[PDB]
Amino acid sequence: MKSNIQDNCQVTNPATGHLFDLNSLKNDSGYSVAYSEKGLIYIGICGGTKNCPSGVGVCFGLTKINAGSWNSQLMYVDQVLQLVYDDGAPCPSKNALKYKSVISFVCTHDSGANNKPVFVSLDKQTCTLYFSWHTPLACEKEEPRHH
Repeated sequence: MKSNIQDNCQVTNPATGHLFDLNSLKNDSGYSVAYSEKGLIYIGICGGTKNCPSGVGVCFGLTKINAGSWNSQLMYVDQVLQLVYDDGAPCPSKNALKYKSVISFVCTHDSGANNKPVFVSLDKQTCTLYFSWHTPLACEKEEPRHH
């Protein structure tokens, strides 16, 4: 029961047993997420990118702020795959936590894509970069218990 937070960038759905994988989104090409103010935030998914440092999962482009350090901690929570890139750079903005990125992987009916990581919200309470990621892999073609 409950999400399988494994460090191999995968999560097995406790409802179906369908293992989820974001390793397919691992490219050094890197990702970007236009930030609301005047920059974007680069993303790497459980792997190294050239657009963000290896060891850095998510990093702002503006002033190069690691918004969440490298993690492969994948979960399946609220029908959404979620990576919590925590313990990033120090956040002196509002609260004194560190930057953390929560990329919420939202099912998209596409075929094995990432589409685009979208910046949905920022949390100034726990300096948490909320990302909306529409990925087909977060979608289950696998039928659940009550289908």
